[PDB]
Amino acid sequence: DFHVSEPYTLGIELEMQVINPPGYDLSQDSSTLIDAVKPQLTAGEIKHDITESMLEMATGVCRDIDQAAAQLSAMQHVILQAASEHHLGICGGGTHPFQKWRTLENFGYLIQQATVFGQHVHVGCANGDDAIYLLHGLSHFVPHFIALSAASPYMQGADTRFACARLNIFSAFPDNGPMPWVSNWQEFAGLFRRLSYTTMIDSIKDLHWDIRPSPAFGTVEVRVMDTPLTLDHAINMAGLIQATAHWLLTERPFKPQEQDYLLYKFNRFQACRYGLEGVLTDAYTGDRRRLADDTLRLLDNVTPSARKLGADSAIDALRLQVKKGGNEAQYMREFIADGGSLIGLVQKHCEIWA
Amino acid sequence: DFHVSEPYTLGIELEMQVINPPGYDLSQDSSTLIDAVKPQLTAGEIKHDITESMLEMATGVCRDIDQAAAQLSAMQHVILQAASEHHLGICGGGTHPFQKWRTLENFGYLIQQATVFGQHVHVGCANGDDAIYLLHGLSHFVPHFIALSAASPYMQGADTRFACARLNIFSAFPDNGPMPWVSNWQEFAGLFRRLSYTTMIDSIKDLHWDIRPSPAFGTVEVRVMDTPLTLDHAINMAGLIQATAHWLLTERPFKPQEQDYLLYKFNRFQACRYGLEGVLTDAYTGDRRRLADDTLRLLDNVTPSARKLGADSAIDALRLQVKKGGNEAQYMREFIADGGSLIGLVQKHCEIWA
Ligand SMILES: [Mg+2]
Ligand SMILES: [Mg+2]
Repeated sequence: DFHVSEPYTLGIELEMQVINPPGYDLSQDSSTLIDAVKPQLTAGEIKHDITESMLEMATGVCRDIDQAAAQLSAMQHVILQAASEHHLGICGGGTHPFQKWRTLENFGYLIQQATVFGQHVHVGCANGDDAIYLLHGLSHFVPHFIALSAASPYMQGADTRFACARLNIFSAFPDNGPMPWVSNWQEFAGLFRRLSYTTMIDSIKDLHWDIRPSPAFGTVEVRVMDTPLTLDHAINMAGLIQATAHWLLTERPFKPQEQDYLLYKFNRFQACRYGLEGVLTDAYTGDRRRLADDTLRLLDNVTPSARKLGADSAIDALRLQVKKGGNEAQYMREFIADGGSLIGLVQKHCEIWA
Repeated sequence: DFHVSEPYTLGIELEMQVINPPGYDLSQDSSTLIDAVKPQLTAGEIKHDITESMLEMATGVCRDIDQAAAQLSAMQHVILQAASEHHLGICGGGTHPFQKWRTLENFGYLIQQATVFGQHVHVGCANGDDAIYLLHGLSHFVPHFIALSAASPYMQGADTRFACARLNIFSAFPDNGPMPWVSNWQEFAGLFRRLSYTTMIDSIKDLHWDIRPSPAFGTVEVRVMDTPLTLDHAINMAGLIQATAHWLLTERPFKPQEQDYLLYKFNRFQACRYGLEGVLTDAYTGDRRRLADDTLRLLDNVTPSARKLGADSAIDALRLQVKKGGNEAQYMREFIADGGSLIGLVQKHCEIWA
């Protein structure tokens, strides 16, 4: 079932907040911005989501982060243009810091909390058995990815004490968290066949896993990241995932087993609550490594791969971020301790995107 | 180790709501009520929890639903008198229809939520391999237990659209849901040794699974039901659960396997969202049976077990419930569609408890 990709190919989706410049709440009509924009587009796709306070931008299939980065700018330039003209703003962030409130029948008040904004990264694979191996490998660094990209400390007017609270709002859905264990593509096809016997699942797109394979695009999509405040930070996470994927498939450093996932949810929570401060627990021995120490280990491990792919810039910047500093949620909170308001925080994010 | 128990013994825990009679919000001062009641007990305990809007009442080790009924009647006569003379009222339901509000370091805004009320039922086992087997059998019927006992359609003044919304507020904890697979008691001690390598867990009380073996008490505890509106419905559920444990251990319907749990979370969502109207899906054949229909199968199957244990009155009352309508949450909505107010709802609920 698996479309064949040039291995290590890259694709980025970004879910973008649309703002309203007086009071800076979430906009009501982004289908007027999106319809203004499409005409003037050269590279990429801009898509309509459901609540009309979101603007998805996506690259095409990219051969490295330079191509990705410049497709992102070609969309940004056009977006920021038509935004001025409709007196609107655009920013990232995993949540909007203060906005309050047929898929409605199925899920009720679960889809009536914060509307929520993520970055997805696609990586190309040769055959699909590789895709499953890669998925398992990338699942070991889901905490790392989350903590490098956390950008959602504020929900519904208040500090949640989480670096990433965005992911919490998906947790009562039956399909949340890690993909159930399969060992190869034959078994994955078996899993999807059985899951789809339910009323709730008709397609691959209906399964909101942390990491899921796309048969159609020939990829593995990692979906845990909050939409970041800036294009550089998005590109840096894309490079890390590309580079990590290359390390895994090339050097094959793991022999993945079902018992690896045992503490998946405990480690994933640690990265959401705290950040790079979160504590990782090994399933088998119980040895615990601080998240920050362990992402330095990861950035070291994937440096050779990043050089071959043209993504050394990205893991150079991430190493800076970890060694002295933190995620974009940490810095949102320093802004507030300087007597800033939440109305002014969102405004500074609209500007920072540029 | 697994304390040896007389097979099919019964424990009932009931978390009750303590109410403030003018405006019918939850009271904050329910431990002065408890301390008036403790001395006058001839059988069973009463406790406080972290907020003092809850009153835990637990039977001791009982031998049938008649012994359980008797102690719960005896505790209740004494609490109805201690609350009457003390300006407070008592009711059930898994959620308060409109209440708003050290460990808030660990979980933040997640425990700063609606405080929720549940009924737990322990069933005793001889060896601790029978517990693992019993747990896997009851897991098949979690959807049914929830659908039958659902009593939490309103949160924060609004209709969630769910039968049981109480179970959603736990979904963000990494340990929510089903216990990860083990095939026997030796494997279960391995599982627990590994889960406890984390900061977040030291004892068994810390793991908030739907069904959970208690080695100390020598039981399997099912933990998914909302506190019902009356003691009779509480007892009928205990009766069904004990009859079901007997049928399972005695006739061994199932050869349990990890792949049996594939659709577990999809099926329990259906029970939470819809009533007995939820549809249950078989992991192997993809067969869809409506939940009201499958609860009648479960009722017929455990009829011989229930008769033997003196709980045949409970499965007679539940067959009635399944045939002529549905759960307490449904009848909560009918009171509001009739012209009722949410304050009147809680007041009616204090009256039904007597
Ligand atoms: Mg995507
Ligand atoms: Mg309990």
